[PDB]
Amino acid sequence: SGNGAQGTKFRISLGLPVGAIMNCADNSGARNLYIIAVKGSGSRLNRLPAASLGDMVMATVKKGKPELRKKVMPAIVVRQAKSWRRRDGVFLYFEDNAGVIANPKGEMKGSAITGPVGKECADLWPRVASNSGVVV
Amino acid sequence: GFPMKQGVLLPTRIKLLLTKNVSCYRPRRDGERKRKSVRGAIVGPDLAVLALVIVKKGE
Amino acid sequence: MKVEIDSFSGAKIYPGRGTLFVRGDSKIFRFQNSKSASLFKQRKNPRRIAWTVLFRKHHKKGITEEVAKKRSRKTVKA
Amino acid sequence: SHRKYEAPRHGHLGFLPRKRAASIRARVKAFPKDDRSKPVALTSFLGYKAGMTTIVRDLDRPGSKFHKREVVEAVTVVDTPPVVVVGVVGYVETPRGLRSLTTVWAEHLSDEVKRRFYKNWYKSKKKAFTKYSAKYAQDGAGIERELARIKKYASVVRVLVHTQIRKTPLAQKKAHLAEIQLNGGSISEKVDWAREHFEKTVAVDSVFEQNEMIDAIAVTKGHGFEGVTHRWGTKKLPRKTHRGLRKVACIGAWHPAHVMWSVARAGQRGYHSRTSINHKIYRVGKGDDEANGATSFDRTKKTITPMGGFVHYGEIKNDFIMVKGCIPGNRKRIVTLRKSLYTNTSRKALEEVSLKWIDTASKFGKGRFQTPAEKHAFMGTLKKDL
RNA sequence: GUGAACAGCCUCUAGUUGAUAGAAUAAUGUAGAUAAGGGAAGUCGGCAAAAUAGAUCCGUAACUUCGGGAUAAGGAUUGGC
RNA sequence: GCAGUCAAGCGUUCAUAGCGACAUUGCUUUUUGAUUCUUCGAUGUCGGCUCUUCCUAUCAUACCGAAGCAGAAUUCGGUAAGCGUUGGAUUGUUCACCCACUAAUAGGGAACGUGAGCUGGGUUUAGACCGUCGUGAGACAGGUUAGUUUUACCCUACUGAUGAAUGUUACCGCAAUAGUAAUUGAACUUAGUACGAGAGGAACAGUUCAUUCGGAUAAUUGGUUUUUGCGGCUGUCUGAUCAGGCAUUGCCGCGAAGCUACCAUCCGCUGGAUUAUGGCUGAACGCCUCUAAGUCAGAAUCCAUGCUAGAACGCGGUGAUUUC
Ligand SMILES: [Mg+2]
Ligand SMILES: [Mg+2]
Ligand SMILES: [Mg+2]
Ligand SMILES: [Mg+2]
Ligand SMILES: [Mg+2]
Ligand SMILES: [Mg+2]
Ligand SMILES: [Mg+2]
Ligand SMILES: [Mg+2]
Ligand SMILES: [Mg+2]
Ligand SMILES: [Mg+2]
Ligand SMILES: [Mg+2]
Ligand SMILES: [Mg+2]
Ligand SMILES: [Mg+2]
Ligand SMILES: [Mg+2]
Ligand SMILES: [Mg+2]
Ligand SMILES: [Mg+2]
Ligand SMILES: [Mg+2]
Ligand SMILES: [Mg+2]
Ligand SMILES: [Mg+2]
Ligand SMILES: [Mg+2]
Ligand SMILES: [Mg+2]
Ligand SMILES: [Mg+2]
Ligand SMILES: [Mg+2]
Ligand SMILES: [Mg+2]
Ligand SMILES: [Mg+2]
Ligand SMILES: [Mg+2]
Ligand SMILES: [Mg+2]
Ligand SMILES: [Mg+2]
Ligand SMILES: [Mg+2]
Ligand SMILES: [Mg+2]
Ligand SMILES: [Mg+2]
Ligand SMILES: [Mg+2]
Ligand SMILES: [Mg+2]
Ligand SMILES: [Mg+2]
Ligand SMILES: [Mg+2]
Ligand SMILES: [Mg+2]
Ligand SMILES: [Mg+2]
Ligand SMILES: [Mg+2]
Ligand SMILES: [Mg+2]
Ligand SMILES: [Mg+2]
Ligand SMILES: [Mg+2]
Ligand SMILES: [Mg+2]
Ligand SMILES: [Mg+2]
Ligand SMILES: [Mg+2]
Ligand SMILES: [Mg+2]
Ligand SMILES: [Mg+2]
Ligand SMILES: [Mg+2]
Ligand SMILES: [Mg+2]
Ligand SMILES: [Mg+2]
Ligand SMILES: [Mg+2]
Ligand SMILES: [Mg+2]
Ligand SMILES: [Mg+2]
Ligand SMILES: [Mg+2]
Ligand SMILES: [Mg+2]
Ligand SMILES: [Mg+2]
Ligand SMILES: [Mg+2]
Ligand SMILES: [Mg+2]
Ligand SMILES: [Mg+2]
Ligand SMILES: [Mg+2]
Ligand SMILES: [Mg+2]
Ligand SMILES: [Mg+2]
Ligand SMILES: [Mg+2]
Ligand SMILES: [Mg+2]
Ligand SMILES: [Mg+2]
Ligand SMILES: [Mg+2]
Ligand SMILES: [Mg+2]
Ligand SMILES: [Mg+2]
Ligand SMILES: [Mg+2]
Ligand SMILES: [Mg+2]
Ligand SMILES: [Mg+2]
Ligand SMILES: [Mg+2]
Ligand SMILES: [Mg+2]
Ligand SMILES: [Mg+2]
Ligand SMILES: [Mg+2]
Ligand SMILES: [Mg+2]
Ligand SMILES: [Mg+2]
Ligand SMILES: [Mg+2]
Repeated sequence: SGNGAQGTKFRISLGLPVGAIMNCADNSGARNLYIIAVKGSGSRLNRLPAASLGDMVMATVKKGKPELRKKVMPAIVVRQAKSWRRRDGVFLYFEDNAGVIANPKGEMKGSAITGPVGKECADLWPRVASNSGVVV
Repeated sequence: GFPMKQGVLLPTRIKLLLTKNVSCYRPRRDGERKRKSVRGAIVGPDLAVLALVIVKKGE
Repeated sequence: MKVEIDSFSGAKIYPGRGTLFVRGDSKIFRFQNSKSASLFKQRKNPRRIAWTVLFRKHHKKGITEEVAKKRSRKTVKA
Repeated sequence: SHRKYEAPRHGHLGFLPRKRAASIRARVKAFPKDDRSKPVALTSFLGYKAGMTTIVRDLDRPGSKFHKREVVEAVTVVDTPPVVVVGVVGYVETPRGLRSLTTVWAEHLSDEVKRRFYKNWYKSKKKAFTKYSAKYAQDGAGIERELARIKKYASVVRVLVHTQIRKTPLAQKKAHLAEIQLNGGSISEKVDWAREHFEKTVAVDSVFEQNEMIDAIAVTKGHGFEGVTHRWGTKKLPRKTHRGLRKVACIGAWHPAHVMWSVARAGQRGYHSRTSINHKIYRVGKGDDEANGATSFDRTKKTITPMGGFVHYGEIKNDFIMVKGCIPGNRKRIVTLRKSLYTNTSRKALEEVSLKWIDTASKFGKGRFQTPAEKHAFMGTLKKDL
């Protein structure tokens, strides 16, 4: 998260360690997002960094516009298939894994998010709240 | 402010396809139907106004 | 506090119970336990699973005194 | 050479040796600092962990994303029938430490406590405390000058209390006895309180109240002999490795030519004494209160005992302490509930919790119904009813 | 008998029921299995394991010594009555 | 390899903020050499995995002093090893080099730690191809491929486990010694504030979360299934039915209990004494000085508080104490 995170995400169960691929769910030309890092992650011998709903990763685009490939950009996780628990007691899970490509600020690259979106992320990033349809 | 709808159970909201001669829709055009949100018919804490009808006076 | 009901079986989901599923088209599904969820994942049809509200409603099981008469009329003459 | 990558060690060296404990009843090794300006009260209590359940409450935490919102939370429930005072011990200070000067006992002792003093109760003549009881039958000269002895001396004073295990679904029949430091005022006033309470009974609410931070002192659930991987959080060795892999690859360097106290080895796991702190009391239920498990907001008449009873424990019927979360030790075990050793501000303490709803559905499966009322309402009538 | 079958699996005839035994079910093993989310990030290396698989029908690339490549790849179907 | 002393220079001016020539004094033993004392009736050779401990010449974190410190950032230095120091692409690699995260991704030791601990990729026997050399057999700090990794039941150490004897037995305790633990980041707010011509641009208090570590726990959710608990399916066998047997637990869906996961939930204490350093008073030295006497404030340090064990040759209180 870090930069442009407005608010403080309560801890959500990790679903996407480095090397996962999630659907790219905006309109920017990219189909999928390959996770290479998790921002604000920490260190433990042999632990892979893992992304949760609302985390900012570094990513490359494996399937997408050629001017959008072969380079690393930020992205924001918007949906998680690994279940997790909210403080209201519910264990919930989306049907896919997906983020949207963003810039370090937290602003988005494409104009609209093509899916439902988790509130844990909606609250976290403004420009994502804007671009979403159904949240949670 | 969405209204209830008789016998449309589930105290929640849904989006329905409504027709002439039906509550919560006044068409603008011949043959016009419009898909509109509706609140269910089962009372819940999210209601702003219950509408009630006296049927038997008390004391 | 609201009690939910299982979109597959029709069991009451008291707080913390069961699990919640968000399908890709943003339809939300709630299961009271991992049983209804597995049937739901299996594409089983609740109307064919005997023990479910939807089953019993459809097969008219035990609705005995609900379709009986009542007294809910009025009297005004104003 | 040198690790070549740094990692923390495994496990905490302030919990060695990982041996079995000396007893089922972990020891209160500290008491709250005494403020003699306050009335005399206990400082610990006895009870039996019964089980856990779920709670629903609004949260009051200005600032948090969950301020003014309901959260759901796990809680333990420990069966705390009234304790019963049967003696006082008085300690004095010495340059070798605190030592015990005299006990002084009640005149009549319940067969419950009497059973604790034996290892074969059925065969024995049960002669325990019979000559002591005589000491009353005088004017009482001896017991007085004993109590009198405590007052003139004695830096600290503890009540010997014991549980009424027969008010508990357990099959144990043999009560638990323990000393609790008295922290009210005036060493003399302390033994007066004590002497007055011989054979008398003392209640949980006289020691605890709602939203208090309390500590829990108990012997951990046992697991027997454990290999190095689960007992210490060691890493699994690779699959390819000859002669086993729930091991440690390097038990030590060549020099010091000795395996060291700091390296992990397969040993006992569980059954250690523990002192967990800061377990907020979410509820102090009264035994003779149908609708124990009810709430201002729930209001249905029902006790905290779940459908079909607490799994493996029974049917809580006395007063109880409801504690946020989990407690060291396992169901049916004697637990000590101790007063906090510091006044916490924390903002996390001080939060006056108000329960909305206590779960009461069966634990023996996928509970679906709070009450048999609720159950019948939803199933309707079955082939076995009227 | 199932089945393409001298396969596997069950049976009739015949022949066995031999292999120290009892009680328990700690660690660590050996042989057999399963695992949320991720999916080779593990490792010298996908080592091990997992995936696939029968048959009927559709469909089938580069290249080629024209014989092949080819079950290429990729698909659908299969019970009972 | 690391650290000094002199001070000619560097540094707009200005030797010593930060650096430093010519010289010159040293320390270190993860460099390589020099030696050949130990092992040739054998002390298992490179990495890596795993795991523990230790050093400090400190990368990060705590508190400081200095600056060519306005703020922000940074550099120099002190007390400091309490705590941490990672995920990946290529390479057998140590080393190297990029990618990426991060508070930081410090350097080292422990028979160049660690093979009856693994692995065996490299090296380094026997097969084999190439290149160079050689008449040849064959050779090559040249390139390439394939190539058996043995034993613990002993002693000690270590982890846990019993236990004779100091009247018997039983309950409740004390506390010597030993161990000891928490850690780091961010956001809001302070505040677009202090400082600055501007560009920019902090912090203490307060709040909300988080990382890394640790001790539990199983209400919930997930995993596990010989509950062989219910249901289903194939093949066969019991004349059919009912109900079942067999198929190294036949197979499948669900599956309670138990165990269990940052895949789950809960919890992780506050007093004192100090270091560096800044000071008080104050002489020596009529002046001046934090120091000489005396003394205040003071750090992730230290000792307690807390926490674990309880000396089986440390101890207290207490109950009952046998008649053929
Ligand atoms: Mg994170
Ligand atoms: Mg590794
Ligand atoms: Mg827009
Ligand atoms: Mg389950
Ligand atoms: Mg399951
Ligand atoms: Mg190191
Ligand atoms: Mg005495
Ligand atoms: Mg085990
Ligand atoms: Mg654990
Ligand atoms: Mg092997
Ligand atoms: Mg290990
Ligand atoms: Mg044999
Ligand atoms: Mg055999
Ligand atoms: Mg095993
Ligand atoms: Mg399965
Ligand atoms: Mg898996
Ligand atoms: Mg995949
Ligand atoms: Mg790799
Ligand atoms: Mg790949
Ligand atoms: Mg690697
Ligand atoms: Mg290789
Ligand atoms: Mg490699
Ligand atoms: Mg492969
Ligand atoms: Mg293989
Ligand atoms: Mg599978
Ligand atoms: Mg081919
Ligand atoms: Mg058909
Ligand atoms: Mg000179
Ligand atoms: Mg100058
Ligand atoms: Mg000059
Ligand atoms: Mg060196
Ligand atoms: Mg020699
Ligand atoms: Mg030599
Ligand atoms: Mg040798
Ligand atoms: Mg030799
Ligand atoms: Mg020799
Ligand atoms: Mg040898
Ligand atoms: Mg040796
Ligand atoms: Mg200057
Ligand atoms: Mg200093
Ligand atoms: Mg250290
Ligand atoms: Mg040290
Ligand atoms: Mg690496
Ligand atoms: Mg590599
Ligand atoms: Mg290069
Ligand atoms: Mg590196
Ligand atoms: Mg050396
Ligand atoms: Mg070595
Ligand atoms: Mg060795
Ligand atoms: Mg070996
Ligand atoms: Mg080799
Ligand atoms: Mg090779
Ligand atoms: Mg060879
Ligand atoms: Mg030679
Ligand atoms: Mg080779
Ligand atoms: Mg071979
Ligand atoms: Mg031997
Ligand atoms: Mg062995
Ligand atoms: Mg602002
Ligand atoms: Mg200026
Ligand atoms: Mg740590
Ligand atoms: Mg289970
Ligand atoms: Mg069956
Ligand atoms: Mg059949
Ligand atoms: Mg029939
Ligand atoms: Mg067979
Ligand atoms: Mg943990
Ligand atoms: Mg503590
Ligand atoms: Mg002190
Ligand atoms: Mg002064
Ligand atoms: Mg000083
Ligand atoms: Mg001094
Ligand atoms: Mg002086
Ligand atoms: Mg500390
Ligand atoms: Mg304290
Ligand atoms: Mg002893
Ligand atoms: Mg004694």
